Amino acid sequence: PRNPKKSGRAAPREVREQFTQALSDYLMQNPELKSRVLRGRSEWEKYGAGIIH
Amino acid sequence: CTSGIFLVRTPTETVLQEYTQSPEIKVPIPQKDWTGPIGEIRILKDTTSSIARYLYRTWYLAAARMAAQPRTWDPLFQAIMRSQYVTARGGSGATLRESLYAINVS
Amino acid sequence: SSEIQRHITEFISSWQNHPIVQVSADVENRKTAQ
Amino acid sequence: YVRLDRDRVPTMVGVTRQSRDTITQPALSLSTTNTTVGVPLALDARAIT
Amino acid sequence: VLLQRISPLQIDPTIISNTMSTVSESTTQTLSPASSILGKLRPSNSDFS
Amino acid sequence: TVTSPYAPSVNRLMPYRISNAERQISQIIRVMNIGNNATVIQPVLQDIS
Amino acid sequence: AYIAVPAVVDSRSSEAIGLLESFGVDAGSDANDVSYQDHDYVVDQLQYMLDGYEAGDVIDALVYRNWLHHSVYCLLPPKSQLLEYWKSNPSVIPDNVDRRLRKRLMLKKDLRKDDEYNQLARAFKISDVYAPLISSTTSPMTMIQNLNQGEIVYTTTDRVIGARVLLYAPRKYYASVPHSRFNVGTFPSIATPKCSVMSGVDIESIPNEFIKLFYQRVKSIHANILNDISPQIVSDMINHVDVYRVDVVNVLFEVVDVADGLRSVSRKLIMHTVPVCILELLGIEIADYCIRQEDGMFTDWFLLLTMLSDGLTDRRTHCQYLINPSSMPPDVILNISITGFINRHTIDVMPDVYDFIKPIGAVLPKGSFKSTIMRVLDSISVLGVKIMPRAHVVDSDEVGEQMEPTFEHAVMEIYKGIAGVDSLDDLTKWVLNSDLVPHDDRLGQLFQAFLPLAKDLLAPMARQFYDNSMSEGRLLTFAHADSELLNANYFGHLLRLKIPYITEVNLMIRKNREGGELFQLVLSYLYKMYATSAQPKWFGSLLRLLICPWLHMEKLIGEADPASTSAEIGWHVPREQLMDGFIPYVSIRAPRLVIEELMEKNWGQYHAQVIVTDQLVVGEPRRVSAKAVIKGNHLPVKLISRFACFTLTSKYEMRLPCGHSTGRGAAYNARLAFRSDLA
Repeated sequence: PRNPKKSGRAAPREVREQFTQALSDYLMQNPELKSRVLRGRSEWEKYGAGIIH
Repeated sequence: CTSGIFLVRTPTETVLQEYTQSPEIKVPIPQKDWTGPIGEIRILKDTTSSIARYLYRTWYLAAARMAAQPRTWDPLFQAIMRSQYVTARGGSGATLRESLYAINVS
Repeated sequence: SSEIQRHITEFISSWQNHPIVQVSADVENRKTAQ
Repeated sequence: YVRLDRDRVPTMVGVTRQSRDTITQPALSLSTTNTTVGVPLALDARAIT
Repeated sequence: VLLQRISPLQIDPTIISNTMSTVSESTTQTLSPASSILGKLRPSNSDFS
Repeated sequence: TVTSPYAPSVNRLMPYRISNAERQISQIIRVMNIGNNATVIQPVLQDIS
Repeated sequence: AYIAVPAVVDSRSSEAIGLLESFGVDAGSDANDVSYQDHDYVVDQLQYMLDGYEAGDVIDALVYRNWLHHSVYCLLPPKSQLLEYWKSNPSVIPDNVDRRLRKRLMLKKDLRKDDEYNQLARAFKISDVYAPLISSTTSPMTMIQNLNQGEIVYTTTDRVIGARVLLYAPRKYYASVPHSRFNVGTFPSIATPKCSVMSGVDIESIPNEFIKLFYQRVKSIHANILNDISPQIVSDMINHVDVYRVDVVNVLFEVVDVADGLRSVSRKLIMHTVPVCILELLGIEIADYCIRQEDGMFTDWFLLLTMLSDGLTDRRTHCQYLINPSSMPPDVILNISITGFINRHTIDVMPDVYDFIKPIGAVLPKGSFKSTIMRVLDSISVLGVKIMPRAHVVDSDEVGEQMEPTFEHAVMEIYKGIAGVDSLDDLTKWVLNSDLVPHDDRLGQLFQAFLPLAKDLLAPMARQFYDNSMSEGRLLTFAHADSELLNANYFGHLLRLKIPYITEVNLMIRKNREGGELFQLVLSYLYKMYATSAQPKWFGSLLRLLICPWLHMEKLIGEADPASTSAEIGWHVPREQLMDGFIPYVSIRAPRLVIEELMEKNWGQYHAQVIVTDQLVVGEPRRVSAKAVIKGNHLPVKLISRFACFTLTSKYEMRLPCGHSTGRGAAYNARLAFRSDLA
């Protein structure tokens, strides 16, 4: 490639965690999406635990 | 054999020449063809003599058939349409911020 | 001018002659909500 | 719900809200002062099957 | 014009537009019969010359 | 299961019971409203869904 | 007991404001038994919960609440962080939890990979341990039921309504009241036999719009089983002053023709939300009144009332009325008789569109009473302020009068384009027949010619006139149609407006206007046809803001010290650059404790290029005119808080009371600066 790959400048952990969390909160806003994804995670850890990390 | 130059002029000239144009509406919708207000909106009377009734019918039927589809009522479609416009390009976040500030919200 | 005041009175009468109950829009969302 | 004979297949359902003439009885004016009601609604054979 | 000024009959198109809608929707592929005839008879605000 | 008291009371008033002709007339009026549009009837089926 | 009111009730502030004298209750005494309730968070929860659920479900659930039964939620972290909290600080464990799970959590092992504990956690669910557990999919009716029966409720989500939410674990494991026999608060219920709702306030006048939705939905389903009680019944049962919140009622009156001693009622009307302070000032009560008092022109306290309110509708047919401005029959209102007052409540006089400090454009139809309302409005000056001087307002004809052929003269020559007219009177005869309501086809043929005059001359002239006016201060400008202010790119607030009269009759009453009265009227029709249909919205909506806040502040600062209660905030230029003087731009008036708070605000992050001139003004104080153009951002209203009464218009000018000599003018790059005395 011929473009400068922008590396992470190592932002602080607190503010970066807060930023990513608020962004996720914006994405999955209603209880139904969250319930779907949480049920998926539960079913994965019941069955799909091991084939993917 | 025609020149292929990128024409250039000052931004304050583009904004003052283009954005001053206004429509030239020679046969407006009569004032007696609008019902009373419903919030911020008035409705075309069904007995209008204008040509806007076919426009109204087309958009009305389109809206009804769009909203009737059960796909537009799951959280996935809602979320896709939400995230459609959340890009890495500018959106004038300043004036948003300083307009939210004017009502004492952080 | 008396002709002009006749015009004025005729317009005020015609303005008073408005309808009271008139459904002229389309009522289908109202039917569904009903 | 008629199963497979034509003779019991419903071909219209109508309602009346006024009479027709000098006649007065609903059982007489109903056959010619009705309005048909009803409308189809599509489905998906794939989804159902 | 003389007949129009003498006649008691006033033609308001709030009867056609009231007994049936211009956005009635069956068979969502195309226009329904009601919508079709209303679009073919825009009721009026004009001269019946 | 639902429960109801069994003891002397204080003479309530709740006017809810009605006859059959009234239900039938209301049903006829609802049908003659809903007739031939399918947009008045789509949401009912969606709610039952 | 419990009583519900159409307003956001709070235990902190609603006692200070009262709200009961607000709605019209005579609770004023050593009552101290009408204890309010906290419904702020409940309204917020309702708003947040309508986001995911459905309005019918949420409202029909929240209606069955027993607000006199204390209770509370407390949400649990999810199962993983929950187990992490079980482990660390383990002496909080409920005994329901499995014996094996407790015996394995009591161990100090790393728990990196315990082959059996993973299974024991997989088969573990939160619902069995904590008995009342609402849901992630509660379908909320059981929420309100469980709040009704019990003291504490256990949720795994945040979308809950009815009580406050308390935390279970510390903040690490999460992401980012006595009774008084007369409890009150919003959100009526039907839980008990003693829940009542206070009637007397219409549903369409409720301003919160969530309380409004709740009341509409509950009152359309539970009409026959609710307990209505009026303000008088509530009174018999019981027995930082915010500006821009005014009490409004509407007056019930009817028209009477008292000729030769024979009364005859003729018509009944409702004035629709005149503010209470003006009725107190004018001394209006139940009696007869004459609304002309001389030469067929309104007595102008009646004009003030009609211009301070929404419009009057007939009570027989529930439709708008538009009382007659003339003095010619069929209909003439010469004697009225007020008979009573109905629904009372507060409203926010500050329109939501007004957030920044900028000019105001008020569109009105042609035949309105702009001249008389200016004549009546320029006189008011409450605390030596002169709230609306005559020089701060721009007449509607000014932009058209400043042309060599003026605009109306340009359109008078429009009869040449018609197929044949030959004269202005023949034009007025060809257009509308022997009354108004002209022929629509002929009016269209005339409008197709009138339009190019308005798009090619009036718009280019106005695009410069409004800029020149904006340079020299904030001004209140009028127009005849919003298209004039839209085509000519007008900056500021665009307030459409409307008057409760028949404006078309004034165009025949007034005499000395250019062209015949018929021509003025046809011109008004053309402007009305150039109008881009949108809600005009009741002219009083602006006059109420103009007048009402000053009258209230006059009670607070009626007798205080003018030096201590005053301020002024303009554009500052240093003592140098004379080759200190500030242009005012605003004049605040407020109590001393708020002037102290405004003294410390920034006021300096706002810049503009001031251009001082050397011209003299005929006015008494020796002052030189100037100009100013704000750069970057406009002054938001939040700085001038809801507790001060500022002015909405101002001219740009500087006074020179030192070494009188006007030199050469200049531009200086001013900066905003607060300017009050010692105080």
